Amino acid sequence: MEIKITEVKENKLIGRKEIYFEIYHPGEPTPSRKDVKGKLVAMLDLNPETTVIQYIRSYFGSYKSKGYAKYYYDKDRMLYIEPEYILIRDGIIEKK
Amino acid sequence: ARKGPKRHLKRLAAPTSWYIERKAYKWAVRPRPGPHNMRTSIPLLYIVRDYLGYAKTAREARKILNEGKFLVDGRVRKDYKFPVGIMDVVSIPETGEHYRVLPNRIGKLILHPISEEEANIKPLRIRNKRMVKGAKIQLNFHDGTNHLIPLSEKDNYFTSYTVLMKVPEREILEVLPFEKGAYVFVTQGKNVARKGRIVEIKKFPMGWPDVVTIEDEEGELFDTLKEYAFVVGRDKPRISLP
Amino acid sequence: GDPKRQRKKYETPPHPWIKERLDRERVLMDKYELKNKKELWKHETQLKNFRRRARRLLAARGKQAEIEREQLLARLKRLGLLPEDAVLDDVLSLTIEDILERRLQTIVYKKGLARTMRQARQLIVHGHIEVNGQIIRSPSYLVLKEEEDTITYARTSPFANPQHPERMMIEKA
RNA sequence: AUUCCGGUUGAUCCUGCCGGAGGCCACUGCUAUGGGGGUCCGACUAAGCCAUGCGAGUCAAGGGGGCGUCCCUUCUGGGACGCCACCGGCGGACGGCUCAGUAACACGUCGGUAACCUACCCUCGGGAGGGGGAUAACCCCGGGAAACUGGGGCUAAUCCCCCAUAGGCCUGGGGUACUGGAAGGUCCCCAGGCCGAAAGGGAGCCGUAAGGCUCCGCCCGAGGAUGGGCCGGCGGCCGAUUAGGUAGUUGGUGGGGUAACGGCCCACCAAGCCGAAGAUCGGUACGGGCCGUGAGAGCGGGAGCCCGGAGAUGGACACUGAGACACGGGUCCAGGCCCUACGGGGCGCAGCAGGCGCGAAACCUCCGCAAUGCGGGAAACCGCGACGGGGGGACCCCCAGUGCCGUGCCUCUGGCACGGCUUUUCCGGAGUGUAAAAAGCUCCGGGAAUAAGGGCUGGGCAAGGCCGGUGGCAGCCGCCGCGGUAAUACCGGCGGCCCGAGUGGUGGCCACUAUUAUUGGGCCUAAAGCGGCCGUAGCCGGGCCCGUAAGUCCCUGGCGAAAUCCCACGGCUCAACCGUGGG
Ligand SMILES: [Mg+2]
Ligand SMILES: [Mg+2]
Ligand SMILES: [Mg+2]
Ligand SMILES: [Mg+2]
Ligand SMILES: [Mg+2]
Ligand SMILES: [Mg+2]
Ligand SMILES: [Mg+2]
Ligand SMILES: [Mg+2]
Ligand SMILES: [Mg+2]
Ligand SMILES: [Mg+2]
Ligand SMILES: [Mg+2]
Ligand SMILES: [Mg+2]
Ligand SMILES: [Mg+2]
Ligand SMILES: [Mg+2]
Ligand SMILES: [Mg+2]
Ligand SMILES: [Mg+2]
Ligand SMILES: [Mg+2]
Ligand SMILES: [Mg+2]
Ligand SMILES: [Mg+2]
Ligand SMILES: [Mg+2]
Ligand SMILES: [Mg+2]
Ligand SMILES: [Mg+2]
Ligand SMILES: [Mg+2]
Ligand SMILES: [Mg+2]
Ligand SMILES: [Mg+2]
Ligand SMILES: [Mg+2]
Ligand SMILES: [Mg+2]
Ligand SMILES: [Mg+2]
Ligand SMILES: [Mg+2]
Ligand SMILES: [Mg+2]
Ligand SMILES: [Mg+2]
Ligand SMILES: [Mg+2]
Repeated sequence: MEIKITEVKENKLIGRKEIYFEIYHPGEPTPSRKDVKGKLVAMLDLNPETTVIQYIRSYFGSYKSKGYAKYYYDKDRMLYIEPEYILIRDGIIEKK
Repeated sequence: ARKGPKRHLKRLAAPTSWYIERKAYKWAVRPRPGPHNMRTSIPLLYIVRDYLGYAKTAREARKILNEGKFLVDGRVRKDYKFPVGIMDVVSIPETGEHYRVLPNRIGKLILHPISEEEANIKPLRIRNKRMVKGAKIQLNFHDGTNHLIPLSEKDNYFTSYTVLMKVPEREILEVLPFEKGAYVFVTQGKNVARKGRIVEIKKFPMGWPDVVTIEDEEGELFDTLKEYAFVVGRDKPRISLP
Repeated sequence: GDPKRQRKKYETPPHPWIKERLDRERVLMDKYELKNKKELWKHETQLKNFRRRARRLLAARGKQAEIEREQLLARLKRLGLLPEDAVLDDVLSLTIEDILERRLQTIVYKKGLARTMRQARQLIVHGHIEVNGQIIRSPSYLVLKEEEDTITYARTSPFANPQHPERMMIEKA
């Protein structure tokens, strides 16, 4: 898979950066969240503990997928802002 | 409403001046009573969430508001139902930006970027004027607010004049009269968002409102209601307008 | 009153058994390998609507009429149904055969990607054809002129290999 | 597509009605592979009756308590921490459901209120001084079959009550500061009265303390905002085998009452008020945006979504509150029904599911507050059958499948035999998707495998002059017409035609229909000119000159919500659908 960064925007009020990206992958399954996160943190030099993937979406007859992720500068701000379900679904925390 | 006030608002019945997707959901925010009226303002949640995009959901928009990050006319506003209207200034100091709320050529509300210096002043059209106890004068403005002046000043203010006010201190610094040759900006009606100079003023019997003729820059003359014509300068604008 | 109801996009014949119309429509159905009458009727309706807009715009005048007049011409040349220097009167000489030639099934057969109309339909339905980098599985899709020449085999298809047995038989024609 | 075709005679041309051919809606026979989108599903009969669960809460930063884990000392305690209920505050008048009543200022539209109310919110100008009081919780004792409910003890508040000041309202006499088109309005000065505020409360730090420094709060006045009340002009059904109707009726004067104007209600004085341009009475019905159909002019409908109105088994009437004479609050009568230890006590799903009854006619007693919003809270948050997510259903619309290619043979359309190909769909897996699941989407392994019906076959009207039965019997027939032993028309076989995941039957509206006629019909002989004439209203009215500007034409201000309709561009693979602009 080949990843292309479309936009990186700064949100100082929330204290995060919001990242939109595309993945090109003809003849392959939709990439997993773990692989995308590893590639993204390598590509941008992020602490992976505060990197959350909002979504990965595939389309009808396409060889590429579109994705959205967020990166917080502070762990406590992430736990205070983000909903519980997305942090569990991303393996950041454990479901009780 | 069979027995009491309405507290809800369907999206399909929302005001026509908002930028809102009318079929995406069932409900819209019912704005709280406040400064402007329903036809000339919009709740602050749509500014934070829908217009600027600083938040994705209502819950995190409320957390941004409660921490005190948004200023309206120089004052902290935390209520997500607060109405924001024509000629207000929206300020974000943590990002250092400022906007003036103004209507479109189609009659919809938009945000016009301005300088930091110009953000200190708000023009206020004089809607009504009255005597008050102690024999003083109360001025009632277009955004619902009020000011007091002494009886010696009674000849320097009349209805339809504009007062430039320093906010949030609320101190007068200039009075702009309504007369021929003044510069005006239209705020409602078919000719909304057009601007120019005053040529003539006409009156009628039995309480029908009075009408004004205005010459634009390219030299065309058009008419509108007098109360739709908002004075903004002497012969040049005193604020930045698109 | 009553809320909106979604309406059919095609019109049915005023009489089901007229000999001349039956013969004409049977010839068209055989030639373009359409699946049923309603499909054909759909395209007929499209043509009628075009003509009805031209008839109304000829007898109109004013400012919105001109904008509509140029929009109709622009759309017709974007679909490839008129040349670049056509005028409004040319709208009234369009035939049903002009529209059917723009079907993705027909265009796939015309370019030589299949040997027969039926094979072109199966190639489209099974997902072997890409249009400007996108896979589309509707044989009735009307192809714009600007994307007509970027129509190929899908890059993940078995047919995207010049040594495939079925592709060589297609090329032998 | 601005359309015709069959039927009155031995044969002909007319008038005229019936039938055929199209679209949409409700019930229904037979038959069904996949997906997507949407404002679809107990409205028609019964606004009939309802078992069970759920559909409205929230605040510990308003206040005294109960109990638990720990820290300092503890005889005793003080702290911190975390649950419980109670007092107290705000909300419960919105949202949701249905269309019974109503022919009316109910609704649409333009205006008015100088004749009015408004808790929550915004701005500005000011204020927070002094006193008193009970009571829930808690402990003692209880009653009653239960629903409920009694006496004694003790206690706090942002609970309750007083005093003062500010303030408010009425009337009389002056002055003219304001708005407005116009002052029974606003402002200033005297005078006689009546009504009459407030919580400096709470939380956190700097405080050795003294006191600051923030946040959330309390009361009065002026204006706005928000939500309403009231009024006027204009507009939109059927009946004369309903012609006269009204007597607080219509107006006036003087009062009462109301938030407020008003015969809204009284006392007194007059005779008015409506009506053949259809009063009154009777019939039917919630109004509009819109929807079906038609070349258009028109004709028909107004369940589903939005805005307005009304109702909570039928008929009456009140308490609290800013707002109700209140669907999940109170009272009486009427009519059903449930529990009783027989003394008594309770209940109406036209909320979501679910049951019975009625009928031709309509679904799961599921999951979630993650999104959109509402109420409460300083906030993090909490609740919500609203809303969101799925389950059932030939609801509507959009896009597909039930194979493809080559070479041979046949009756050459299509069927069969060989050789090869593909995997939409199907079966089993990984990822993504989701609040969690399911669908959907990207990949991998298997394999043409897993997938066609309904109606019709004499003319109208596309399609057989073939075969076997029956024999005016049975049967068919929208209409015209078939069947009486040699039936192209009934029943069946084989063929053929139309449409196709659909295709037929029954009932309704529009078209057909210039069989309702303004556009646009008829009345000598076919339905149809009053037996004749005079004249009231109404409609229709001769030529010229001058004036006006109501009708009429042109230009320009303020309006006629959104959704729905047409066009271009853009986002879901295209489309249906959704967004941005123009109309
Ligand atoms: Mg006025
Ligand atoms: Mg209705
Ligand atoms: Mg005869
Ligand atoms: Mg007929
Ligand atoms: Mg019922
Ligand atoms: Mg209630
Ligand atoms: Mg209610
Ligand atoms: Mg009546
Ligand atoms: Mg009215
Ligand atoms: Mg009327
Ligand atoms: Mg007092
Ligand atoms: Mg009076
Ligand atoms: Mg009714
Ligand atoms: Mg009606
Ligand atoms: Mg319904
Ligand atoms: Mg009932
Ligand atoms: Mg049904
Ligand atoms: Mg049910
Ligand atoms: Mg709050
Ligand atoms: Mg024939
Ligand atoms: Mg029949
Ligand atoms: Mg025979
Ligand atoms: Mg037969
Ligand atoms: Mg006739
Ligand atoms: Mg006669
Ligand atoms: Mg006469
Ligand atoms: Mg004359
Ligand atoms: Mg005129
Ligand atoms: Mg509209
Ligand atoms: Mg696209
Ligand atoms: Mg498109
Ligand atoms: Mg739209």
